[PDB]
Amino acid sequence: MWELEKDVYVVEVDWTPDAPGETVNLTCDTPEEDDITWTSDQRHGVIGSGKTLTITVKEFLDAGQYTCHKGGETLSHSHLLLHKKENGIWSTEILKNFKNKTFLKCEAPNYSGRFTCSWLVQRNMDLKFNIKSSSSDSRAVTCGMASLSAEKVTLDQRDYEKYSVSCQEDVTCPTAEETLPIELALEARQQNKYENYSTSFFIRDIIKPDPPKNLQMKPLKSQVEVSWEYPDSWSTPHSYFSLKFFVRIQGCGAFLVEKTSTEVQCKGGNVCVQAQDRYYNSSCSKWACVPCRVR
Amino acid sequence: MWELEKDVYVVEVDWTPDAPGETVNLTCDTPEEDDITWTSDQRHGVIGSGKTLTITVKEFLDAGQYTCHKGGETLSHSHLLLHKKENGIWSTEILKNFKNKTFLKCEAPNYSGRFTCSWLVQRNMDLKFNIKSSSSDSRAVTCGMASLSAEKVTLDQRDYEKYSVSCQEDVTCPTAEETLPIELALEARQQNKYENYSTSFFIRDIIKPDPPKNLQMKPLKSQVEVSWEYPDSWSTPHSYFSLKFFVRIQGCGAFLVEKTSTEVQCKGGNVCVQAQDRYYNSSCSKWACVPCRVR
Ligand SMILES: *[C@@H]1O[C@H](CO)[C@@H](O[C@@H]2O[C@H](CO)[C@@H](O[C@@H]3O[C@H](CO[C@H]4O[C@H](CO)[C@@H](O)[C@H](O[C@H]5O[C@H](CO)[C@@H](O)[C@H](O)[C@@H]5O)[C@@H]4O)[C@@H](O)[C@H](O[C@H]4O[C@H](CO)[C@@H](O)[C@H](O)[C@@H]4O)[C@@H]3O)[C@H](O)[C@H]2NC(C)=O)[C@H](O)[C@H]1NC(C)=O
Ligand SMILES: *[C@@H]1O[C@H](CO)[C@@H](O[C@@H]2O[C@H](CO)[C@@H](O[C@@H]3O[C@H](CO[C@H]4O[C@H](CO)[C@@H](O)[C@H](O[C@H]5O[C@H](CO)[C@@H](O)[C@H](O)[C@@H]5O)[C@@H]4O)[C@@H](O)[C@H](O[C@H]4O[C@H](CO)[C@@H](O)[C@H](O)[C@@H]4O)[C@@H]3O)[C@H](O)[C@H]2NC(C)=O)[C@H](O)[C@H]1NC(C)=O
Ligand SMILES: [Cl-]
Ligand SMILES: [Cl-]
Repeated sequence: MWELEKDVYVVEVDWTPDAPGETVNLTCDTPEEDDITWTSDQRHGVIGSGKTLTITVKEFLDAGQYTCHKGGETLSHSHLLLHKKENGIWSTEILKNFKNKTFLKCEAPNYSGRFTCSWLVQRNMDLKFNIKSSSSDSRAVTCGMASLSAEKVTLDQRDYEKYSVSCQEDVTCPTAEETLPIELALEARQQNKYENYSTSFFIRDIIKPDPPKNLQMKPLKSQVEVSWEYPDSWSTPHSYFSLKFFVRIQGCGAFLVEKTSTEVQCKGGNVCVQAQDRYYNSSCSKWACVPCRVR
Repeated sequence: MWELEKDVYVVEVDWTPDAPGETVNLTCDTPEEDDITWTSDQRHGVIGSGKTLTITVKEFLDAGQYTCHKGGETLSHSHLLLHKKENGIWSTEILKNFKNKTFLKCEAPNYSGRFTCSWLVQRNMDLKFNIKSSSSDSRAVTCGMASLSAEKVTLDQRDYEKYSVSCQEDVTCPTAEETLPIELALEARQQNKYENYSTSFFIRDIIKPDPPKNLQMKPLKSQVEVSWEYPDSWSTPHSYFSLKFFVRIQGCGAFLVEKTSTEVQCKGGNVCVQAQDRYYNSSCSKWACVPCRVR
């Protein structure tokens, strides 16, 4: 057993059918040594005595908050969390991996050093999350607090609630090549179940620019000119942070164009265009569409 | 002759004792072709006629503003500047080089990409300055407007007025090694004299941190502890952007200490400390001093 925060301990337990639980000792933060009794918020009545309580922890009813008591007064408390281990493998039950069997998916709309990471939960109940830089050589990152998103991700015939966190690399270098990845670790808590997850990535690999903006269209000799602009969130200056665009007619039959304008032949329909980093093949934006109509 | 801005041209002239001036043609921005006369703000009365004025420019009285005139109305103007060339060498007369025979000295208190460049003038009269990135591969820089500083630099038995400009690298990388220098060009104008100057530097080489702050002192078994803190302007985090300090008793007999505190034996006097980048030998701060007295 090890301490996670003050008066909160993680007990690693093996859930193979009949495996012996862990014997843990809880000592009461008190000077007294006589008439000390213990209680648990998972059980009813005195379940132990003495200043040091020894118990066998194997199932979740053994976890929770253990409280001290002497002469009718409560003296101290301690909280136990279980980190499950089955078939020799840490449990991955709080989060549901994405389609590619990964648990944390992160995204950046530019090279600012800002990015958002997301994960899916199997049950949105009594959750506590904490994400931070795994190592601090390392690219230090500052992360906000996780938030529940209105967007439910559908997998199988599943609708999962999604949590996302936005972070910022403390000191950034948008231009130079990244030679060390950003390393993060997520701690997940559900009631008294403890899990943790990790990921490592380069910003250049998780790039996903916003869609082109102000997609206008003008008529010419039919032939039609479609033009757009770089999204406002994209890194500046555009001369260095240059993008490419795919234009089609209705990760990432649409043809490539490098300028912010291109000729085409629509005459009735919606014309859509996406963007991508010009010199690196990261992810492409969502489609920006506008009706194809002129006078 | 070449155009600097609209209706302002630079004429390169040789000032070797008796060298032939340059023949320049000034054409009047008018449809008319008859009864066109010319005047100069350096001379009195009509000094030319015709829609195209041909003149020999060798001295500064030949420069200035030439004005068109027809039937009593002024039609157009053109302004001439001279870029002096003597003994086969461009003139360096508006600015006075620093002690090391350079003209532009720049300084940065951190790796933010912000820095200030300064130069000295021989005569603070009718001056116009403009500084910009020489090439725009290149580290683009945005510069404010030059300003006269109260600090007069004394050289020889000289007291020179100093001009300084503050600029910012548009996109910075404080951590990675600089492999290309920042290249700037200063244009200097004094009345109708034109000159320009250039410099190239790495930020790491022009680093000059601010002095240590809150230099406190406490007594111990005599022996005295002096402690300080990193300046607020220094790059963060200090764990990466680490400094060293020299401590002495009263570019950069004072001994080195790496922590922000050190023991010493003063008992009466001022104790001074300076700072320097820990892993690179740039310039050292100005001394931060405080009286050495305790109770
Ligand atoms: C993701 O999840 C994994 C799995 O849960 C995490 O791995 C665990 O991390 C913790 C914290 O880093 C590790 O804890 C440490 O364990 C060492 C070694 O302990 C041993 O030797 C001691 C010798 O005296 C002995 O007393 C210890 O006994 C206790 O534990 C055993 C079971 O391990 C139990 O049977 C006994 O009854 C005791 O209860 C033990 O045998 C320990 O030395 C560490 O503690 C010192 O240092 C820390 C940090 O300075 C300090 O806080 C302590 O107070 C103490 O001073 C610490 O407890 C644990 O071993 C990891 N588990 C595994 C399997 O490796 C992982 O960290 C998570 N990652 C992220 C990013 O969240
Ligand atoms: C620092 O200071 C130095 C010295 O002053 C600067 O160097 C000068 O920079 C300017 C601007 O870049 C240079 O000007 C250019 O000159 C070329 C070549 O001109 C020649 O060939 C022409 C062929 O038709 C000919 O007509 C020209 O004739 C004129 O000039 C000669 C004297 O040179 C004169 O005798 C004639 O009577 C004419 O008046 C000339 O022989 C020219 O082609 C350039 O112009 C075109 O392109 C520019 C930019 O697109 C455009 O603005 C023009 O309208 C034109 O379309 C331009 O005029 C000059 O040559 C440099 N001097 C030297 C010695 O190299 C330097 O730039 C400064 N640096 C900084 C950072 O400030
Ligand atoms: Cl990822
Ligand atoms: Cl310099």
